[PDB]
Amino acid sequence: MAKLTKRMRVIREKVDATKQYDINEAIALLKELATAKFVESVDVAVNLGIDARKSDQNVRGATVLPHGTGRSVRVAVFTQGANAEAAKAAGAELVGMEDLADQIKKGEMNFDVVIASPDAMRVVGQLGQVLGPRGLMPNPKVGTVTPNVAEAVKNAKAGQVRYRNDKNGIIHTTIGKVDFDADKLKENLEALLVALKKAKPTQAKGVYIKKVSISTTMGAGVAVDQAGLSASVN
Amino acid sequence: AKAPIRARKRVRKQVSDGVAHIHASFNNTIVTITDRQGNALGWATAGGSGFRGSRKSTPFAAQVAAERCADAVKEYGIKNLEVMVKGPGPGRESTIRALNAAGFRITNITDVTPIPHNGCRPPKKRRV
RNA sequence: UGAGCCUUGAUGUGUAGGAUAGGUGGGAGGCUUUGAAGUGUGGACGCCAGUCUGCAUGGAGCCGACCUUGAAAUACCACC
Repeated sequence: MAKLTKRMRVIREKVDATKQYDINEAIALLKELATAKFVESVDVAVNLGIDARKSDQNVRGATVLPHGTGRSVRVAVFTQGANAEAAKAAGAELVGMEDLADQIKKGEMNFDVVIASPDAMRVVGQLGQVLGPRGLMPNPKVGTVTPNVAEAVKNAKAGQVRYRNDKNGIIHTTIGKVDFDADKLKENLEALLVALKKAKPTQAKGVYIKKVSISTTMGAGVAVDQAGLSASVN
Repeated sequence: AKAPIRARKRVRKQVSDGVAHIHASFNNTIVTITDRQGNALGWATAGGSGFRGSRKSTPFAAQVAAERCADAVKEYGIKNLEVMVKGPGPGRESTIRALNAAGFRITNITDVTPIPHNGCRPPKKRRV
């Protein structure tokens, strides 16, 4: 559902409501509100019926989607304990902790996963920082980290996403490109809906999915009906 | 928004003007700043500054009552006073001197002791 | 006349900086009605140099990442 601000305005004469479409018309519309000259990466926004505010009671995990996401497969790893070179060789572009924090925040921002080991997470968020808290960074608190960095990067290069939420009903995850057909889009959504159900916390609802939307990079969002076996709009 | 200032940048009223009413009493001195309609905004005393009857009745105790009363109204954004005084006590100019020296601007000083046409029989101290 | 949950407008706490790193997660220079950029200036925010915001304004144009405040970043999306 589109938002207007001073900072990108090209979307206003390309979308015109905060409205929900079936997915077979939402992706048709998302191709108009695309604002970049290059074909953009597309995200879902997955809103949830979860009532957790404690990190351990929120959703946490990762998964691999059947189809691509337009993401680069440049992959970054925070580490000072785990196998750095085995991670780099598994297809990570960047490894470090003092100046990886700068490397991830330059060039192209299209990471599939920015990983930490729990060996490094101290200096990722708590006493030290490496991006500031934002989704792009591995979460200082929840399980989004492993000391098996060399596995985590090899999963990431498969087009794996990362999911968690904290005080608000948001998992954002990349799901396709804006050129997509609605079945490819629905099929990555159905892959992720399995993966939030398999990594579901006790404090989430029966009606686990509140709303789902689809959103392009420079461009706006619009909303979709789909959540399959968990939609509130059914 | 940044993180907030170390000492305030702002103040919630700015009515500019008021009257310091002093009751320089025979045993004490009481100072109260009031808005121009006479609704009192804050006050302080001689006696509350650690003094009994025997010391609270002095122009030095009164001098301090004026400073605590100047502080009492700081938030109402008054700075301009005129002054009214009553009672036999000596809290009548040392008070004003320390009132003006606590960041206010005095412009007039006027008496408001009520005087009779003979009146009623007076109170007695030392059986006088 | 008191309070909350939420949606939204305004607003963003980890401090400072020229200034405005709430979280979570993604991501990067873009037009056909409009303009941000940036200058000027009212508003807001605040640190006194600026940004956030609207208008004059550019409208084949433009803000990142370099640089910098800092333990750490900063086009710009979506969600709560």
